[PDB]
Amino acid sequence: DIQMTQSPSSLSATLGGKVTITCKASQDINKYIAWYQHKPGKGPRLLIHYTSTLQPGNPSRFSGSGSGRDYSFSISNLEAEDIAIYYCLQYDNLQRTFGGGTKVEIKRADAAPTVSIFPPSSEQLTSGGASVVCFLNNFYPKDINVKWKIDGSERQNGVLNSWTDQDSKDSTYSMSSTLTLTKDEYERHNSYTCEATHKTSTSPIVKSFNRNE
Amino acid sequence: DIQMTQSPSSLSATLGGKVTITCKASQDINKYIAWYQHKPGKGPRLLIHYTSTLQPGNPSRFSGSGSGRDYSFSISNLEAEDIAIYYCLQYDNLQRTFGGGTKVEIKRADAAPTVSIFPPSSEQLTSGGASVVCFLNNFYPKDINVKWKIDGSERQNGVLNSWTDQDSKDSTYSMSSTLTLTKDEYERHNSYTCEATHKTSTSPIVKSFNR
Amino acid sequence: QIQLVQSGPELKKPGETVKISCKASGYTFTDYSMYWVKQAPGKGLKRMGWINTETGEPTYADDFKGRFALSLDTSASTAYLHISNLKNEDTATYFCARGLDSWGQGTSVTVSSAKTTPPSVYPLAPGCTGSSVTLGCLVKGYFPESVTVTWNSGSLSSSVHTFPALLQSGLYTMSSSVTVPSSTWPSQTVTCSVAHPASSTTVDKKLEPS
Amino acid sequence: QIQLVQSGPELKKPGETVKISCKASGYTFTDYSMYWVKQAPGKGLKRMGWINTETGEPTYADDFKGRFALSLDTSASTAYLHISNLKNEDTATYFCARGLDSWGQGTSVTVSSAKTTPPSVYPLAPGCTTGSSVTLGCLVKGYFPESVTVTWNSGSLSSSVHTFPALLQSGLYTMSSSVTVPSSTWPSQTVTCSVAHPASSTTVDKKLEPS
Amino acid sequence: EKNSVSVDLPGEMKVLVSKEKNKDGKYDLIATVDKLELKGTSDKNNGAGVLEGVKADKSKVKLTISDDLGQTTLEVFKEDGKTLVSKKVTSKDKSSTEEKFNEKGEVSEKIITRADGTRLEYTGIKSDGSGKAKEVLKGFILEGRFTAEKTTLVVKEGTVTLSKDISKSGEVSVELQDTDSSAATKKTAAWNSGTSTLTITVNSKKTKDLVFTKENTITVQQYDSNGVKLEGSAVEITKLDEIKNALK
Amino acid sequence: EKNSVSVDLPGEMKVLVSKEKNKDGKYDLIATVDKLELKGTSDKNNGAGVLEGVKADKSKVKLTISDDLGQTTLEVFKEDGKTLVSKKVTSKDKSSTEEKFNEKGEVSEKIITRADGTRLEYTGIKSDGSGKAKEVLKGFILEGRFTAEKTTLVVKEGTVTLSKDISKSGEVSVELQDTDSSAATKKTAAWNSGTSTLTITVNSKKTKDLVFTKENTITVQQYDSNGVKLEGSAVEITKLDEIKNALK
Repeated sequence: DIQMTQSPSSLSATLGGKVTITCKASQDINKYIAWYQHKPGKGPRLLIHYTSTLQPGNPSRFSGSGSGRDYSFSISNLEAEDIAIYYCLQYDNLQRTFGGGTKVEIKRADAAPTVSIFPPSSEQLTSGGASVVCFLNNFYPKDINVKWKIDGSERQNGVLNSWTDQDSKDSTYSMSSTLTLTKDEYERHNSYTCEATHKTSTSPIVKSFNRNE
Repeated sequence: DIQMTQSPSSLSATLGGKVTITCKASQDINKYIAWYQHKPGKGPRLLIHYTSTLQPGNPSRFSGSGSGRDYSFSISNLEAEDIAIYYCLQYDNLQRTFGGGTKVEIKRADAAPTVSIFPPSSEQLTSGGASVVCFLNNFYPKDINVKWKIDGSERQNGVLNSWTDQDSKDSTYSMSSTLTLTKDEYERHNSYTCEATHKTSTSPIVKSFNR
Repeated sequence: QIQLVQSGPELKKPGETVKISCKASGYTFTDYSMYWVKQAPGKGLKRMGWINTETGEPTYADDFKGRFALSLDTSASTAYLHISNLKNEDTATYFCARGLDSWGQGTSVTVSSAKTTPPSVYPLAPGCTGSSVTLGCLVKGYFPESVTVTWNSGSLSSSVHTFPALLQSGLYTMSSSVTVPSSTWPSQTVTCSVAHPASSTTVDKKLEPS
Repeated sequence: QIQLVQSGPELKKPGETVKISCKASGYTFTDYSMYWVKQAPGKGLKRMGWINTETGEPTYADDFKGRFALSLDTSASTAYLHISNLKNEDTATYFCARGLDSWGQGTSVTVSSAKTTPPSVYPLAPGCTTGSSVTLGCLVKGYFPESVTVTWNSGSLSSSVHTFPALLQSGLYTMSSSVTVPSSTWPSQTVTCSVAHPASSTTVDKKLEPS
Repeated sequence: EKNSVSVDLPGEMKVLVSKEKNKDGKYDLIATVDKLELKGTSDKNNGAGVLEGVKADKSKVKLTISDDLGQTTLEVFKEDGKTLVSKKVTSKDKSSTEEKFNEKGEVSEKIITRADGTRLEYTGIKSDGSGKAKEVLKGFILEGRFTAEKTTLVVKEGTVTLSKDISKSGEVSVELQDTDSSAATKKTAAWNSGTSTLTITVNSKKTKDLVFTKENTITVQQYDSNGVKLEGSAVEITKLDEIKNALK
Repeated sequence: EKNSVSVDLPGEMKVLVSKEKNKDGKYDLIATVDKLELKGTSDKNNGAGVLEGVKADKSKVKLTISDDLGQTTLEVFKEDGKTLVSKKVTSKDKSSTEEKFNEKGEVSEKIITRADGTRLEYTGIKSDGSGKAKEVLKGFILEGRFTAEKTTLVVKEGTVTLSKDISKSGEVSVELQDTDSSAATKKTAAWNSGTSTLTITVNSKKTKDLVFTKENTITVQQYDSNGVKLEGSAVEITKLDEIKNALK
């Protein structure tokens, strides 16, 4: 099967810019390349076919060029809703093959997280569990570190850190940090802290509570 | 096996700046993560181990942080020689697994190509083949279009376009474009043109010769 | 219009079989081969195979011999993907496609030994106030994966964050955020409605102050 | 000091078997398991398996069953990777590793029905205007397997050189190489490209003739 | 008479060669063209020599016969005997080139007749070496243009344009263009120069092969329903309408 | 005396309780502690009550016995009878807390003796509840510090530090640090809270398991050459320098 080498694997660009993705075939494919946008929880969507034809239903900000083995696709005037994985497809052969994809992310100005800490609920506590939760909302860039401290001591295991996908509007990320204990462990300590270290400061934003109330 | 999610898969950054790669494990790995630099045709090179420890032989521009499942690796003061694919590795389990890797590239100022055209050599013709070559040297960004014309008409198939990897010195790229003909075909036409389309100019850089 | 509509999400145990359907409408079924494409996290899109809609003859990609079969109900314009001896590696989204312009919506397959399990839903309220107040629901100990947290019946969606699930001791935990003006809560009521289709459960949880 | 030194590049036809050796030095061999890793185009680094250097017991990954065998010569501090029924998927660079800090240099394996073939070397000289610099080159055409070295004036010219990755055309490789030098050097003096092809034990030289 | 030995020529005409040297030491030649009698003398005795005649309208006719007896060059000059009106070169292989000349010795029109009877007609020729072109095939005519570099014949059907290129060296290549933006209906095609076949595809699916033969014919063959294999047999295009219907 | 019944007490002390209620209704009690006899009265006859008396240095001693006989408190005041010098509380499991007081009566030293004879000695107490800590185990002593939140004992060897934490609740956790930058030689470890085991690894390879037992003992067990699996049997550490041995 024809190999389709798609570059780059990931793109980060500011709103209003032109990004370009390339796809190099292992032989001449006779302008039979199409480009698809793939968004979470959907079938891929055709943008470009036969190298440079724009499929109805799509803006002329999407383009494509190339011949032989070498092809490119561009998004001009990049918008926040262009976040997606993009794929090239060759269909010169019945054995159609895809490029490896390009994840297109939006580069925006840096933003500090809004942090919130939540003690375990009464109802969770009734049932033997104790989850402490910190929400880190609407920050950029994606990179962040959360460290949990119990009575001042680092707890490194048992932490569930889940990041949102990039926001289709404001291009921020949000993250939830959950420390789940047993009720009995929770009741061995008083102080519970989540410390958030981000590129927006050399000092961590710290949120904390005591079971002492 | 424990899965390691590495992000981003690619990055492009200006020199002197700081870049950060993340690695998320599918379970707690007890800070048993290490980071490798991998240049083509050389063996992987350990930079960081036990999350944050710098291996001797390496600059302190390399650093790492994290615990549990969530880790990062960073390069401060980005240099042009840092171009490589970087990988996280978990070794909490005997079944060690790697992240998918991050290609690190240098973002730099746009540069137009120097384009040169070469007719087939005497010796190639005497053997009965005829290859025409255009060199597109020292441009940025990497994306460039080469168009061949014979007697003014586009020839799209049978063209070999090969890009260098990014220069570790000026962060530029070069590309060779080769059109392979028979001597017979070559001597059926008079004009041979290679057109270079780069964002540096709206007009193509054109190189052309008449047999 | 032309649509390809695929059958709903599946959970299976190792060694079992699954049969995914793709129903085509709006065109003469026999005019186009049907392609099947596998999408796993960590891979992109890889062609598993295609089938000649007129002859019924399948052609399989190299990695998909043995356990996979393509078949047809031509009169019902329906193409089928079958996978026997299911393995963990078969956890993926699978898509059917015809031509360049038609894709199914994907069929999620999860292969696992874990059993279907309804979530416990816990409230995330502030302990005992600026401009805005952030609340949440912690959704813990469930399987299989998909759950939809609906806040105030979709009235509040602008300010909602869905945090993807993470497996811990064989069961999933996910969370959801919402931010409202500090004046509207606890003054007015906000509730999370957590739907877990696989367990036929919808649990509503009202966020009480403390 | 501590080294893993692997066997050289390998060419095999589909169906055949290959054996990669990994020779360790500078520590007690039986104090570390040996890991084998596959580097495939675009597929990062993948664990194939590891072997207990004391017991000889191998543990393979799922994707490396049947046609994969890890073996040892403990007395000779050597580990072996044996792959059978070679397929195109097996074309890749193979690495041995121990601990976190020791990697072999890689062993490239090519599975292909092509036969070893030496390169024709043709000059790229400007057709009959010179500026302050002149860009010259050599076309290295019709060789197999892919590995070659293009050296300009015995390394005197290395700084303004671009090496263009090879491509397949007609079942054989073509690569090219460029050099740029001031008008004062050429054609005043001489510039020669030297091309080696290890698989065919060949070296071949070409002088850049003017006009 | 049997004083002359006669010999058939390219075209359909027989030139009589005086069996002996004439009274002045040379071979006398007579030929019959356009009901005219042409006469000349040559050092050759095979039928190779220049003959002349004058017409009723005081055109000068001149028949240069090649040494090999493989090519006739027939020229029409006006009264002066210098200003050329037309020139036809006819080879024994049934090939030909006819040119009509203008003042300043400029070609105004040109007809290439191939051996097989098919023709290429160049008209309205300009200084830039450009103008109108037409290809007369067996059954139908193609219309297009030419440049110094190539002749392009064009068949249009809806938003589709099919261009058949003939290089100055005589090489045939074919392109299809379609301005249609929709995948479902856009006609696209790839040209195989080795097999002289344009394969049309729609929405990733092969629909037909148009083969441009060395005998200057165009054939069409459809693919099966899924476009995996050609079906039935190739069919010759007899008429223009057939080409257009292949682009629909 | 066939008139007072001895009951044994925590700390192996024994109190005689009068058979008969005294003239004011309260049982009279007698004990001899450190050979110093003490007497008191209580309205209980099970042994429970206060007994008091003086020592050779005029020191006031008071032995409060729990209602349930589950605990003895021995308190030493100055001759005044007011200012507290020391207090020892001894449980029936032989566990004992011993405290010395200062000017304000703030705690200046504390000894927690576990049932098994192992002890925690807190001294050098700052007024934020930090200070010096020592853990007396069977065979050896550990030295470190404490805070209001946890007691930390430390064992060092080369660039390696083992820190053993005991929480307020009594929970043990252990950490390892090593400032060594070389992967070849750096000691690293993970703590398994479920099995109370610290696994040490060097250059990706497991070397040993230290188990911190409920008997307040430490065991060591080596891994095989390749760090796949424990070999032999665990051995209990009888000496400090053996812990240090394990950090090389």
